[PDB]
Amino acid sequence: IPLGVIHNSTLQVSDVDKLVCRDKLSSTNQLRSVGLNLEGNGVATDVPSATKRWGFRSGVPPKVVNYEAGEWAENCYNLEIKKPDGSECLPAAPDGIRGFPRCRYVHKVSGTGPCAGDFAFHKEGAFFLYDRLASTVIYRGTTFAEGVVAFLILPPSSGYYSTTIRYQATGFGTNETEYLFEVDNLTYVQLESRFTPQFLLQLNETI
Amino acid sequence: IPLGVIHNSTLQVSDVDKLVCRDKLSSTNQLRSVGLNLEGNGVATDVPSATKRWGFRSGVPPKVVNYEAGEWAENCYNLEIKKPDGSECLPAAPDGIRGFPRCRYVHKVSGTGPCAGDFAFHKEGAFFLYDRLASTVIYRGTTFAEGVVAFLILPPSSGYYSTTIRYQATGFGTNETEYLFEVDNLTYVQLESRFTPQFLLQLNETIYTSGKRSNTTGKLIWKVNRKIRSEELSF
Amino acid sequence: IPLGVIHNSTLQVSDVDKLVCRDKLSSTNQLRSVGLNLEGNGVATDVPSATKRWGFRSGVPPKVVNYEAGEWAENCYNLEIKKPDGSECLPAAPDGIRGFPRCRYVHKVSGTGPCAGDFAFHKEGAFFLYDRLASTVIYRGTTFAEGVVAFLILPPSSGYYSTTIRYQATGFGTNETEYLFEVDNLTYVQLESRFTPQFLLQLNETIYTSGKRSNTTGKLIWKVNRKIRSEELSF
Amino acid sequence: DIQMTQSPASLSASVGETVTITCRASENIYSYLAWYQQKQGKSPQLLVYNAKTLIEGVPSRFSGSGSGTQFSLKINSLQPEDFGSYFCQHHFGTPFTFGSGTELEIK
Amino acid sequence: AIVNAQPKCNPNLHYWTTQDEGAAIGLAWIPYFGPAAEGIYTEGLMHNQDGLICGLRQLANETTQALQLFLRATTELRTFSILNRKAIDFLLQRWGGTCHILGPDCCIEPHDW
Amino acid sequence: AIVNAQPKCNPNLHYWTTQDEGAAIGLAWIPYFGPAAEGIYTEGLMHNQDGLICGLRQLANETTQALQLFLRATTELRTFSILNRKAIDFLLQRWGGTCHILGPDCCIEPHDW
Amino acid sequence: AIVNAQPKCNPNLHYWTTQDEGAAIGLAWIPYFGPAAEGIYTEGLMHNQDGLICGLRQLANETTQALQLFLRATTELRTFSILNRKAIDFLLQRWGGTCHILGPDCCIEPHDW
Amino acid sequence: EVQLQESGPELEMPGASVKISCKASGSSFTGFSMNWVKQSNGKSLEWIGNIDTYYGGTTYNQKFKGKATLTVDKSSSTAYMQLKSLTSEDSAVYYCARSAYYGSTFAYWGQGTLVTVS
Amino acid sequence: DVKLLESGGGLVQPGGSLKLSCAASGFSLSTSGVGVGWFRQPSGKGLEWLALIWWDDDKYYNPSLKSQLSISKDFSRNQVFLKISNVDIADTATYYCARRDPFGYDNAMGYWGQGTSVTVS
Repeated sequence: IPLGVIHNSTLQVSDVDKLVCRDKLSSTNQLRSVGLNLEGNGVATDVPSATKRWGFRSGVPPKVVNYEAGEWAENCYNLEIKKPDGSECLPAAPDGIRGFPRCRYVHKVSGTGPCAGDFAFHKEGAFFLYDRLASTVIYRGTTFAEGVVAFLILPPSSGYYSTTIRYQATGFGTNETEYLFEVDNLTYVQLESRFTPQFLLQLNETI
Repeated sequence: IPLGVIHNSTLQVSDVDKLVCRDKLSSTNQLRSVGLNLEGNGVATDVPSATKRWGFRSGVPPKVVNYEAGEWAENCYNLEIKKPDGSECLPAAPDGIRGFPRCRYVHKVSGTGPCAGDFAFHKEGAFFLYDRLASTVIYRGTTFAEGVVAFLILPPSSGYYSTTIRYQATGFGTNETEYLFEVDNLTYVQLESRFTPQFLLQLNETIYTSGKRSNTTGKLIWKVNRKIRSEELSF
Repeated sequence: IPLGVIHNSTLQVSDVDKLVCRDKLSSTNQLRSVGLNLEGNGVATDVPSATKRWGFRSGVPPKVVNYEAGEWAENCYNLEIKKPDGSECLPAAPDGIRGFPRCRYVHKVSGTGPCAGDFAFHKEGAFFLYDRLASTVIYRGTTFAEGVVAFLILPPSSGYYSTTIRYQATGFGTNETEYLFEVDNLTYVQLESRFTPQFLLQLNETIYTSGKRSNTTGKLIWKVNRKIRSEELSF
Repeated sequence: DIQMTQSPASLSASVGETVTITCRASENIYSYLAWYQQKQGKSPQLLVYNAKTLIEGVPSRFSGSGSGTQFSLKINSLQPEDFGSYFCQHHFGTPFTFGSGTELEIK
Repeated sequence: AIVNAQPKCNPNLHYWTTQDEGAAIGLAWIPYFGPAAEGIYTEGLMHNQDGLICGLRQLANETTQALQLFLRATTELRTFSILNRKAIDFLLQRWGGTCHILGPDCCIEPHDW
Repeated sequence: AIVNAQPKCNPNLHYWTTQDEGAAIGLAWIPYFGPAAEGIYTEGLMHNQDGLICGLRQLANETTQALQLFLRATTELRTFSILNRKAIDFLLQRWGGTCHILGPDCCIEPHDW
Repeated sequence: AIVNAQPKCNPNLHYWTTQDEGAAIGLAWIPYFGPAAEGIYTEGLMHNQDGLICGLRQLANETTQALQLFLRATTELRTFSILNRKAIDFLLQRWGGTCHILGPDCCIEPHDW
Repeated sequence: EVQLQESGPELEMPGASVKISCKASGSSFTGFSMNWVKQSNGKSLEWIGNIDTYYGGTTYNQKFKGKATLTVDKSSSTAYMQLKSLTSEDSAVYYCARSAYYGSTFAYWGQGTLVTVS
Repeated sequence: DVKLLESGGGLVQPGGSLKLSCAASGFSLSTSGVGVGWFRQPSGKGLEWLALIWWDDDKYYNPSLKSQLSISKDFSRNQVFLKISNVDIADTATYYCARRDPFGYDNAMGYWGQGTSVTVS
């Protein structure tokens, strides 16, 4: 597992045949494992695209990893989904797991469908980012945040109050699922593509 | 805790007053804590002997320890045993516990008896090896994999499909405890001594064929010793 | 986080920019994280003062920390307190928690009141010392052992069996709260102030001997000041 | 052993006079210092501990002072009951060396 | 000296950390008087100076292949450590090689006279 | 060289530990034959030799601030480790500076010839 | 140079590990496309070259006492680490001692002339 | 879609200072940390500076003399640059266009405003 | 002066079960040692004991009825309750809640609820 050293204005991979002291690891607090938002790669934010990026697979048990914090996410997700028989789907978050601190648009889903798999898994292998613990699995309830962890060697209420767009699901674990925004106890807006959370927010001009 | 260092073709104790650099710890991946199968010490595999090796004691709380990769086990055990009142006996394995990766013959037991103690404990202190965590306690369900652990300084379907012999227990945690092999909804064979899982496997020559095969609503319990089979000796 | 080096017969803080090799960390076993008894700072042990030392606040979730061997605590506390609707108050201790190894006088409380907050909070930021884990929060059941922790760089049945004093609480988490000593199924004595466990132990001079001993279907609760005993002063 | 001394060997004073006593020691012990007082025929009473602080029930008149090898005791507005022998002591491990002693005298 | 990710990298990292150096008052330190849980966080925004942000995204991208393979091999549930181990291996790769002056280690100072 | 706590420090460290060096018999070692859970503890007494306790109490007092601020920064629930990291930083503070002889490091021995 | 176990020793260590060098495809790397959990295991059989295995069994036998006594002293439930600490003490015993040339440390290179 | 807004071109007396203004066509500006660039007399662009759109922090091209006053008014979705000590040789097209490090974001200013002096 | 208030069932079928309750509107019941309790008087009968409840968390029952009787309380609302399994015609009675009256010495309870009754059919 390579780390990037910050030196001479560039990142440098740690696997070199000399640990040159041009940079000094004077303490353990120069170590970093900061998360990065998957969205910062130009990755689509469509609610269906998020589903398109999730594996929905039964599998080897989930793991999380401690990591250094990170960039704000514009979009993140919450899940209440259950199997059509009302069975719980996807494990509930374990104690000490909580949603990412700075997503500006946490999205939420509820309703039922087949909800295939048990540990879902990210299709890119991207970590779910729950606070300081990255995850291989989607946890129920709490905000997921998509991202990856970088390891590098170092040489106000709105910050969390922003968040929009909660919706029902028709079916689950497939990209055939319908997502419907809920407003004023009405279920409408399929969210199929190209709608920013603000594009969706302005739709309340009809309420 | 001393570690064996591999050097000059032999193991050496790491707990010495000089850290000679003839061996270089270039990385943490030279570290090892490998598990070893208890069975590789010539230790008996009789199901009764396994019972004889466990303490059956209430006690100070259990611990497990992380350990390194190691040898396949031929014999290991799974347990459903409960107290005579049907109470659970021995804690269920903790989350993320699974049976040892490569036991070829995991034995399983069911039925009830006094099932003395809380964590049992190994009488030799040998570790149960569940997956990659060694244990001081027997867990319900998952495979026991008795074994020991060494710390040293470094310089296909059958891999999981193999597994044999399931049996009932009569009583538990005492010398009077008895076990009976079960095949084809028949309960027979006390497993008294010297019977390999394969010794037992060849006895499936009796299923619907060479003796046994009740003509009644259910099983009759033949004694292990046709002499071995103890055909028609159920009572 | 500073650690104290023992050198030249005194402790020295480790948060300096120079690491003098007059002291050598030859091994990790020179490190310590020892717990200290809060009481060793002259801190009051009155049960009301103990309540005065806790925040009674809902809040950011609790944490505990592993800590080293250390001095005995003379006074420590156990809690059964619940909110006025009979709901649980203060989280139950986490698995593997047990009372501190040497408290001489664990004080136990029972009864209900508002019991404000969820995590209490030591007002000094002092850590409750449960067994080997220091805590930011009060846990139900097991002994509190209030104390503080320092880190260092190093160069008989009564030890556990001692413990006295159990009492009722009226209200909780506020300084209007009342505590009543109970012996022989008799609830008595608000504990005023400045009463050692031994002072209270001396009150058992009244058990089946000097006065008290209610003659009724149950206990009468005397109000403490025979003047102290407050015999016949239950109302 | 840490050595300790006190002076003046005696200190005459009128009642209500403010007085001080000083003491010294061979080594700086980071202020683990103490003082005592007694009437003749009576046990010493701890007055001061840890250099600058007082035992409960000691009058406000008293004050601890100094650090290390040099320290002092002051009594503001001295009272007739306070005339007596005085001591200093080492609290930094053992032996707990005492000061040479002083005594108040009435003017 | 590594190449920037080929995804369109976001040039700014508005970011947050749990770090908050110091304690202006001891009450901030006391859990009883502690901040709402979200108050521990602090924030600011990175700018892509020297091209580092997109390189960072690639660093994460590449590093995660090794990371998750490792995580699959781990037995810990929450894998709370790693960088600490890396610090250990930093030192292990700094030590046990021969090293007086001649060897390429120990940051040896030029010889004095 | 630190200042003693201004609290009235208790002069005594009567203490307990889980330490019990050795194993006179292997049965003591075997969990099956292990001591009652409180039996692992051993005890003895220390006292304020050389003024150490009260300085220690102050160290602890100061440490409750530094430690708790750190604990707020931790993500582990039971924070079982810390001193190990301190050992790591002992070494990190001791290593990677330039160091032949001239630098103020590596505890250099007098030179033979 | 240590003595082999007096138990009979089975030299053939048919064995399994979670090690799997390389990653032919990134899909193997992705948990979504990852192998069934038992698939991480790989296998082969050790042969007792240089007599090491029977000695290893004795090492383990002796270790059951050393280890378990330590485990009793631990406060962690699942004791996920240990060897890392051992690496730390390797370094602590190797470093911070006086060390120019004369001391038996620092793997000193022959002097240049 | 992102667009930037400015007042029409103007002529000023020498030694003038000018508070250049730029307004976003939408909310996307909040993460933009907008850049200013210049074409003196139709010259190839010179980077001028930037203003963080969330915190208002700024940077500048030290080659641009007298730098510029740089301010932000996030509530107005607007930001400003101030010209200083102007002379006729300083006439330029002044851009609040944002030169993104990457294609992931972008903004530009088509208003065509030029400040001139006489 | 406590407005202890009765609560209970109306006419019920025999062989059923009934929950009864009371509350101290005039008093918090926060004093330690407050005792409250129940008794009944079927057919003009004397004070058959039913239960004793202490705010000190002590409970007592009349053993003859105890097999079908359970005590509950709720300090936040100054409440006391009884659950009676198997209510039938033998359980029809007038009923009362009660409280210590001299209070805290020699019991003396003494103080009464409004009085209620239970019947079956």
